[PDB]
Amino acid sequence: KVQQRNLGVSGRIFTIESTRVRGRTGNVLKLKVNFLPEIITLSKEVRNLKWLGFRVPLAIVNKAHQANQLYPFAISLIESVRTYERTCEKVEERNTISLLVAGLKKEVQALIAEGIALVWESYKLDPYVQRLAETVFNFQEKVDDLLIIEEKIDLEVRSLETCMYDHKTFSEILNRVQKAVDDLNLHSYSNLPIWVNKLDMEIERILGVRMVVLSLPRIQSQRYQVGVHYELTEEEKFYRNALTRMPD
Amino acid sequence: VHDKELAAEDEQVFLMKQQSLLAKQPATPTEGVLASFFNSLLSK
Amino acid sequence: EHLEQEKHELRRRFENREGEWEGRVSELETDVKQLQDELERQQLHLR
Amino acid sequence: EHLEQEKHELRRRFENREGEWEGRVSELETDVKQLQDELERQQLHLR
Amino acid sequence: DDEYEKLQVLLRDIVKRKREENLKMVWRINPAHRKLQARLDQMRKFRRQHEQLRAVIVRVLRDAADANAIEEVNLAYENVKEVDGLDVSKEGTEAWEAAMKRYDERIDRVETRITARLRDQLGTAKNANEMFRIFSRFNALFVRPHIRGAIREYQTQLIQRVKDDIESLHDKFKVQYPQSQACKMSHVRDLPPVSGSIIWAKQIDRQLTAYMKRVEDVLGKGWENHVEGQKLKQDGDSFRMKLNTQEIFDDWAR
Repeated sequence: KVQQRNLGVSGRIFTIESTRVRGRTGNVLKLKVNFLPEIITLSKEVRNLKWLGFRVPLAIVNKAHQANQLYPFAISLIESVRTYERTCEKVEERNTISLLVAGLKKEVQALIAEGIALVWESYKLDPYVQRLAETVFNFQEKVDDLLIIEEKIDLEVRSLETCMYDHKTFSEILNRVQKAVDDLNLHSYSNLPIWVNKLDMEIERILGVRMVVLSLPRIQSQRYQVGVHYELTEEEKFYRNALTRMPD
Repeated sequence: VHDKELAAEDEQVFLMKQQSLLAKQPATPTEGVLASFFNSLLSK
Repeated sequence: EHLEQEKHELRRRFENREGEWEGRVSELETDVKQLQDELERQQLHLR
Repeated sequence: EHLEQEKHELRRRFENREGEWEGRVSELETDVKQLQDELERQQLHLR
Repeated sequence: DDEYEKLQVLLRDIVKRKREENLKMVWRINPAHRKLQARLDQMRKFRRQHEQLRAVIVRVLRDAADANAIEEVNLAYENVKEVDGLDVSKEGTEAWEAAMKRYDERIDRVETRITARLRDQLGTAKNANEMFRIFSRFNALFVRPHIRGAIREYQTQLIQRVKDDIESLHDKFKVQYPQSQACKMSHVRDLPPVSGSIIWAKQIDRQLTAYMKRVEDVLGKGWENHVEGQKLKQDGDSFRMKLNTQEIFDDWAR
């Protein structure tokens, strides 16, 4: 069976494959590594059978050695690609955070494209994979953070509808979500002004459903850009416009 | 001026795009201002 | 860049040849082991 | 020049180890051939 | 080694050619100087470690206990020095091994004394600044592995204090520069507002670098990969990127 298969490793490291998934009419394209698990099983069988007196043919042992040469890069590529796929799935789970991972996903896709042109025989594989792995890990970590704090923001939003009508509670809740937005800014998430002004409209709508409100300071977009000489009016500093957002 | 909304492409369209570029990829084997002063002196 | 590629090719060729020779020496050693074992059994059978 | 002399060093090491393995395989081949012919001699002598 | 390899290539070529004249293929070589090579390697490895330890002690332990430890280390070197290191004979090898064992146990005793002093650190120190300065002064001494492993519970305390301080820096930087008293007092002291903002950003950058150096001192070298120093390094990098001032100068010049 092994001689019939005649497995080997060559060519480009990445491949694009079709996979039919129930519920979607279109065939899902996926990025697989050019290293099939059957080669790993072949190497495992070759190295396990040797000590039982089972004389394996020399060509199969040579091919197992060739596969084992590149196995350290292949396993890292496999796990990096799987982590990228799970990161994409996590992003797809929540559609309210897609714009906040534009740069990270773009650079990861750029690295993936750079690696598609790469081949096993090239000498760029050794650093690149490590770089790719690091990038993917950072992406995952970012997305992980981008999930948790965002959920907290949502929780705080849903806590403001039922928030007690007293200035101290409103002030500390808006301070908490402002600190959350500042933390978003610190970790360099793209399109923060878009997401935060959307949150500003949403919380202004909530306050419209709800002087105490008008004295509440607004949620600043980027509280860290200091020294750039720009001014914000009282309307942009507080929810003075909440009087204009009544539903009744 | 509010920044343009940058966004990465979809994974499906991105992979289709990468396949298209792989197909299209053939199988490979494996000063004047300084001069202006100089021009004037030569004429004089 | 071209010389880096060539150095990588020569390095991997050296490792491939080392692995092939290691396998050849291993199988030759096992051939000697089984041959001498059979010789010992047959020498005992002579007596 | 560092890459070039690294390549030449790799070539020299490759040739030297190839010669070592060639010698080892040749002596092993001679040993198994001698043991095979002596084993056949003792087998036909036994009967 | 290189010349012997080059000769061995030629000899293998001759044996392959003149196979009839050379009947066997025995190639074992046991040069007499390899024992001296191993002895010299061992002596070099011992001496570099001892010089590292002695220089560190002379710097950071510059109390009669300090002088006691110093003469203990010097006596260890002297006692190793009495054994003839060049003698590669079996009596010489045994003497060398005994000297190494004696030196190792004496150095371990000195290490225990140093750890006792690093407990006297808390036996004397009261506030966090004093023990910060103590780690700063004793910084090289934690390069040793046993010394580094001795101090484990205080590193977390000082790392949390540095996290509190960099949090305070973050909170200060959240307040915009015109909204801060820095702008008012800079105008009062004749400093122009753009240069005042530049100075404010530069001072925040300087304090960030100082706290990063404090973290390096507390955790020792390789702090970027530490379990607690990874987040600190990431926050420092992002905050330093945000502190870039070139945009202000470009805008003012324009």
